[PDB]
Amino acid sequence: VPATRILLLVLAVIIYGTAGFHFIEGESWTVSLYWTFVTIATVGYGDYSPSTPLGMYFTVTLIVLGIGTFAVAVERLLEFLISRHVVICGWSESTLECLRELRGSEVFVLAEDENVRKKVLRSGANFVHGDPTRVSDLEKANVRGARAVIVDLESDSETIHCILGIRKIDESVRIIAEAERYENIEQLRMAGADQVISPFVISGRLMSRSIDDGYEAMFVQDVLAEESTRRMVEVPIPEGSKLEGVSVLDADIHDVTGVIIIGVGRGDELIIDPPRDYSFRAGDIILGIGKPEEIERLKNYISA
Amino acid sequence: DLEKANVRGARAVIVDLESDSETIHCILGIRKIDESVRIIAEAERYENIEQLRMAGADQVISPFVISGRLMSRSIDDGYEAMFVQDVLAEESTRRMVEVPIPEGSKLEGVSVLDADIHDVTGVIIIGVGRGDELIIDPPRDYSFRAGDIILGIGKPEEIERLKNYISA
Amino acid sequence: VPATRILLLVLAVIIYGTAGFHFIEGESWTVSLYWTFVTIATVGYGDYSPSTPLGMYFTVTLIVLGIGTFAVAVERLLEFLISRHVVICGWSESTLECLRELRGSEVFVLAEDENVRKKVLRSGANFVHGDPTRVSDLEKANVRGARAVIVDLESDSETIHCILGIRKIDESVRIIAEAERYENIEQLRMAGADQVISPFVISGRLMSRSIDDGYEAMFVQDVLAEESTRRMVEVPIPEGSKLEGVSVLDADIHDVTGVIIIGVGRGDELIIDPPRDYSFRAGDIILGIGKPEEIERLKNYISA
Amino acid sequence: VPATRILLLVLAVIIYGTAGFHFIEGESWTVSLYWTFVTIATVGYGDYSPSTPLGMYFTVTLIVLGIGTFAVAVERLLEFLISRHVVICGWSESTLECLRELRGSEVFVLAEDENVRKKVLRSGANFVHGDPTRVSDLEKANVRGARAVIVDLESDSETIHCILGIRKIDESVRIIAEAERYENIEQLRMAGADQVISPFVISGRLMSRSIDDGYEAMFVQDVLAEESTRRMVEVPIPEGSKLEGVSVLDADIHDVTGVIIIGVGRGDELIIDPPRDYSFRAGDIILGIGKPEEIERLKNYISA
Amino acid sequence: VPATRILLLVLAVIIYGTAGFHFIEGESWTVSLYWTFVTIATVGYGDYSPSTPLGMYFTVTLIVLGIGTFAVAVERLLEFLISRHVVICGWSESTLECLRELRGSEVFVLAEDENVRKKVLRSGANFVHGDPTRVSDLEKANVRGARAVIVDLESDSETIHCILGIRKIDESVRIIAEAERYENIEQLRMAGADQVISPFVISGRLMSRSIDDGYEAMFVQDVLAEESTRRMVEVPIPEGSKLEGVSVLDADIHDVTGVIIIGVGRGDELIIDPPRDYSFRAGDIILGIGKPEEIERLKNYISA
Repeated sequence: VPATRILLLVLAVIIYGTAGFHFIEGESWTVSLYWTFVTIATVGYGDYSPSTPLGMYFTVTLIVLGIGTFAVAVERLLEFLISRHVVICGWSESTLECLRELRGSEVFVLAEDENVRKKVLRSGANFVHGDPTRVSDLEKANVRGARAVIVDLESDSETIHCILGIRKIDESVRIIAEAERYENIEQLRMAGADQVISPFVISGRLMSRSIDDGYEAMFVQDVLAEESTRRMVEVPIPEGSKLEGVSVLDADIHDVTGVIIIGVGRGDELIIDPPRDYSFRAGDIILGIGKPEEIERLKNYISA
Repeated sequence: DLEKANVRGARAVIVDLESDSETIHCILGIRKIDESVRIIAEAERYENIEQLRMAGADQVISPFVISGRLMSRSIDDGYEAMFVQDVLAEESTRRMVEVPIPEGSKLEGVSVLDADIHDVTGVIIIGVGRGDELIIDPPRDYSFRAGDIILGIGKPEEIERLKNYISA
Repeated sequence: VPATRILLLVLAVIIYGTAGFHFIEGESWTVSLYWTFVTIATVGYGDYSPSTPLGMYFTVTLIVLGIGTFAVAVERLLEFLISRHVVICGWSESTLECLRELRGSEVFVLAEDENVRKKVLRSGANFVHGDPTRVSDLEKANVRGARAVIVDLESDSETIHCILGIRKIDESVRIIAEAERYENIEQLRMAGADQVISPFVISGRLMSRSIDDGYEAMFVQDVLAEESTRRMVEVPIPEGSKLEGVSVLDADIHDVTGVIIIGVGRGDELIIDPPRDYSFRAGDIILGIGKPEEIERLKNYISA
Repeated sequence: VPATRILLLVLAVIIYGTAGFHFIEGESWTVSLYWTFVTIATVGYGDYSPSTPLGMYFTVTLIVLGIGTFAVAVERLLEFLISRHVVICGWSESTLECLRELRGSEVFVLAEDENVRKKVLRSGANFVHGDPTRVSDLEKANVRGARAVIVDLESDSETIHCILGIRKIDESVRIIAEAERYENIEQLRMAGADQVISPFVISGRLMSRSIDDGYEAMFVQDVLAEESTRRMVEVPIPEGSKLEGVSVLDADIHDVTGVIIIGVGRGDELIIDPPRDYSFRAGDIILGIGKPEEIERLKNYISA
Repeated sequence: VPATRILLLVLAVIIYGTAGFHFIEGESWTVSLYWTFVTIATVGYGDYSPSTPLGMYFTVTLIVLGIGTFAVAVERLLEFLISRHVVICGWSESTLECLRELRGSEVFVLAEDENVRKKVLRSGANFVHGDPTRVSDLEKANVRGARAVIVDLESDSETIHCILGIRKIDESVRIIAEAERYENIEQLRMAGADQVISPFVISGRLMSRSIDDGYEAMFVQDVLAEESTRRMVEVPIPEGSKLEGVSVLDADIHDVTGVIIIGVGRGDELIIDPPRDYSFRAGDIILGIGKPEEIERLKNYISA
C-alpha cells in the first residue's frame, strides 16, 4: 500500500478517535488527541479512559480500527527515516578491466542487466540500474557532476544514442567511447565522444604485425601494463619553465635524463617523433617512456 | 577440418573463435598436426592468457585488456591512446618497424650510448629484441649482438638511413 | 487461515475473557467486555484489573490465549478494509501520450501484458488485467458507464474485434480507434467507431509536404502541444446568444475578438473556411486558434 | 527455533521477572508472577510497578529481555492451537468446453502452465501443477482412482507419451484422447487410448459438406447441444426385458414410442441404421434421438 | 539494517525521550529514563505520564518515533541472544544418475544455471552457483580437498577447459570426464583426465552389436545396475595374503569360491582374461562377478 495512503488512513483514525473521545467523554481536544495516540499505539497509561458505557463501546471500536492502522503506519515511517566521480554506461570486459584500473576513485555503473550487481559491487563500484540510452536514467547516475563518462554498449547505434543523451545533459563532460566496427569511428566522433577507442582495429593490426615476430604486440601490452620497469606517463611543461622556446634538438632530454621522448601533444593533437626544430611551449604535454627514477629526474629538469 | 585448410604447409595460424574454450581446443588441435607452426591467439578474458600460452600459442593478443587500459588512462587526456592507435595504421607519417642486425655489421659489441642512433639517423629506439624477449628502453651499457632486432619509430627516410647505417 | 475462522477464534476469546472477568472479579458484563478488549489488545489502562489471586491467574491465561489471537484478527481485518471514467484498450505510444494529456480523470487501462502494470500505475491510471477482445474482460473494466473508450491494439483486426465487442456491450458509448492501414478506416467506422485516427497517413502526408519547407508539420505539432502561446479551442454557441441568425460576414469575429475562425462544426460534420453567407445557429461549435485573452474575449462576445 | 526451546526461554524470563520483582519490590510471589506477565505482554495495567531505582532499572532489563521472547512464544503457541473423479491432462479449448459440460463432478486438471490456475479454479476444477508425460506427476493427480482420463496436449507425440504413462500406472482406466493430425489416429489407438476424437477431421468434413446447404453441420451442432428439444441419449436394454430375441422389424420402436433409433451398440462396436433382421439382446445399447417425454416412454417400454 | 546501527538509533530515541520528559515534566533523570522505556515498549504503566500540553505533544512524538525503533531493536537483539567430498561440474543426465548412485557422501554441484538449484537439492547435493571454466569459481567449490571431480559440460571444448582449470588448481586430484566425440579422448587424457568415459561410443557399439541378438547390452545394463543378484566387484589383494606368487592356473578361484575372474588390474592397466601363467602379486585388484556370498567367500579366501 502506498505510504501516503497509509498516512491518510492513520490521520482519519486519529480524527475519529479524538472527536469521539471529546464528545463522548468530554475531555479537551488536546487531551482527546493525546488519549487517541496513547490508545492506538497500545501504550494505555490510564490517566484518561472512558467512564461511560458509550465511551467503552467507542473505545473498543477505536482499538479494533486503530491499532492495526497505527502499526502499519509506524512501520512505513521507519522506512523513510531509516576529484569527481566516473560514470560507466554498460558492462563489458573492457569496462571490467577499466574498473580494475580505477581503484580508489568513485565509480558508478549504469547497466540494464540486474544480475551483474554482485560483480559490480565486488569490483568496487556502485551499481545504478537503468537504460543508458534514456535521459532520466542517464541523469540519475550523476552524469552532470562527473569528470568522465565511459560508454561501452552492445552495438554502435546504442553507443551513439548514449553519447547524444549525455550531450543533451552536459555539454562539458568527457565521453570515452568504444567502437565495435571500424567505419563508425567518425560517426562516434560526430555524435560527441571526446575519444573513440577501437579495440578490434588494434587487435587486428597487432595480429597482422605478429606474423613474422611479435615485438610490437609485446611492446604495446607491456608498456600499457603498470607492472613493468618502464612506464608511459605524460609530464606537462609548467608555466615559467626553463624549456620555453628551446627546441628538442637544443634540449637533448634523452641525453640529460634517459627518458624516451616519443611524442609531444598540445590540446587534442599529438605529433609522434617530432622534428628537431620543434619549439617547445608552456602547456605542451610530453609523452615519454622511462623508469620512475628517470621520470622524477625529468620532472626536476623541466621545473620552474 | 583443420587438415583441410593446409595447416602443415602454413607459416602462421591466427586463431580467433567465438569463445576462449574453443580457442584452446583449436590450438590443441593445431598442435596435434604441426608442432612447430606459429600460432597467434586472442584471449577474450584475462585469466586465460597463461592457459592459451601453455596450450601452445606463440603470441597471445588480448584486446579487451588493451581497451580497458586505454580507457582508464584516457580520463585526463588521451595521448597514449592516440599514440597506440596512430602508430599502428599503415597511412601515417611515422611507422613502427623491426630492423634486424646483420652479421658483419658495424655495431658488433657497440653499446647503445656510443652507437648514438637518434642524433645520427633520427629513429626513436624504443626497444632491442632478441629471441622471445623484448627489452623496452635498454640501459646505456647494453652491448649489441649480430642477430638482435631493433624496434624503432621514424620517418621512412630515417628508416632507410638506419638500414644504411647498420649495414655490413 | 481463513478470515472467518480467525473471526470465530477471536470471538471465543472475547466470550472467555468477558465471562471470566464478570464471574471472578464481579464487574458488570459491559465493563468485563471492555476490560477484555483493553487487555487482549495490550492497551491495559488499569482502570479495571483483577484484585483476587484467581483473577490474576485467569488474566495471565487470557493474556497468553488472547493477545496472539487478537493480533492475527486485526491484521486480517486490515486486508478487508484496505466526470465519468475513460477506458483505454491496449498499451502503446499513442495511448501513452493520450494518458499524459488526460491527467485528472479516472483512466482504466485494459491490457494483456502484466509487466506494463508498473508503467501504467506510474503514468496515473488503474490497470485492469485482461484481454480487450473478450467481452467479459471488457465488462470487467467498466465499459458500460464510461464516457469514451480508446482502442489501440496490436493489429487492425484486433481493433475491429474490440470495437465489435464494445458495441455488443454498449450502443451509446464513444469509441475512438487507431487505424494501422488506410484501407481499414471505413471498416472501423462501419464496425462502430465514433472517430478513426490514422497516425501513419498524417505522418506520410506531413513527410511528403515537408520536402520544400516544413511549415505544415510545425503548425500541427505546435497547435496540438499545450505548452505554446496559442491553443486550438472549441467554443460552443449557447442558446439565446447574440449571434443566432447572423452570417459570418456580418458577425466579423476576427477583428473584434482576435481569434482565427478556421472552421465551424455541427453534429458530426465540419466546415473548414466557411463561406460568408453561412448563417450561424444555436448549438454550433466554433473551432478557433488564439491567445487565451482572445479566447475569453470571444467567450464573452458570444454570451446570452 | 524449535518450539520447545522458545518455551524454555520464556519460562526462564518468567522466573527472572518474578523473582526479581519479589525480592526488589517486596510483592508476593503470586503478584510478582502476575506483574511479570502483564509487563512482558506489554499490557502494563500499572496496578503494580516498581517504586525503587533498582526496581526501575530491573524493569527496563525485563522489558528488553522479555517482550521479544514473549512475542515469539505466543506466535509459536498460535501454531499448535491453530462416481469417482475425472482427470484432465493439458489445458486447451476442447478441455475448457469439456469442463463446462462436467459440472457437478470432481475434476482434476494436470497442466504445465502455472498462469492458468485462475481459470481452472473459476471453471470448477482442482488444479494440479505438473508435466503430464512424467509418471510421478501423472500419479499425483490420482490417475489410479479415476474413472476417465482426458488427454489433450500440444502435439501427438506428447499425447502418445501421456497415454503410455497412464497405461503404465493403471491398465483399466478409460483414456479419451484427441488427435491433432489425421494419420496419428491409429497410433493413438495403438498406444492405448480407448477413444480418439479428431476434431479437425469432423470440422473439415462439415466444411466440405456445407458448400451447398449446411444441414449436416446444423444437425451435429444442434443434437450435441443440451439446449434443444431433441436429445441424443443412450438407453440400455436391461437384463430380463420384453425385447430379447425380438428384431427391430418386429419391435417398431419409432411406431410405439416416437424416438428415432439411429444405432445399436454392443461392447465397442456400433452399427448405424441396423437392418430389419437384427436380433436384439440383453446389454445392447440403443442410441436414439427424441424428446425427454419420448425418452421416458422408451424406458417404460423396454422395462423388465 | 546492520544491528549496530539499530542500536545507535534506539539509544538516540532513549536520549531524546529521557531528556524531554526530564525537562518538560520535571521528573528525575532516572524516572525519565524508566518512563521512556515503559513508553516506547508500549507497556505504559501510567505511574508517570505527562501533565502539561507540551508534555502530551512531546509524548505523541516519542510514541511515533520510538515504538517502531524499539520494536526493530528488540527483534535484532533476539537474534544475538538466540570420506572427503566429490565435485560435479555441470548438470546433465549422466551426472544425474551418478548422483543417484552416490548417496551418502558430500556432493557439490557446480553449474551455470540457477534454476537447477531445486533439482540438485532434491537429488541430495549442495549447489554451488558459478562457471566451471573459471578458476575462481572452481576454487569456490572446494576442488582442492576433494577426492574426485566429475566433469560433464555442454561441449567438449568446455570439458577440456574445465580439466585444464582443475589441473591448474590441483595436480593430484582424480578427474573423470565425459567425451562427446571419439576424436577428443586423447585430448582429454593429455589435458589431465584420469578417466574418459564416452557414452556415445558405448551406445553405438551396443546398438551395432544388438542387431542379431542383444545379450551384450543386457549383460552390461544388468551388471551395472545395483538391483540385480550379481554385482561386479573389485576385490583388492592385501599384503601378506596366501596368493602372493601363485599363478591363476594354480590358484583356481572360480571353483573354490564361485566368482568369475574376468580381469585383474595393476596401477592403471587392466588384463582381461589373464593367461594361466600370470603370477599374482600383492596390491593387485581382482575384478569379478558373483553373488555376494561368493564375494565374501573370495574375500575370506584371499585373507592374510
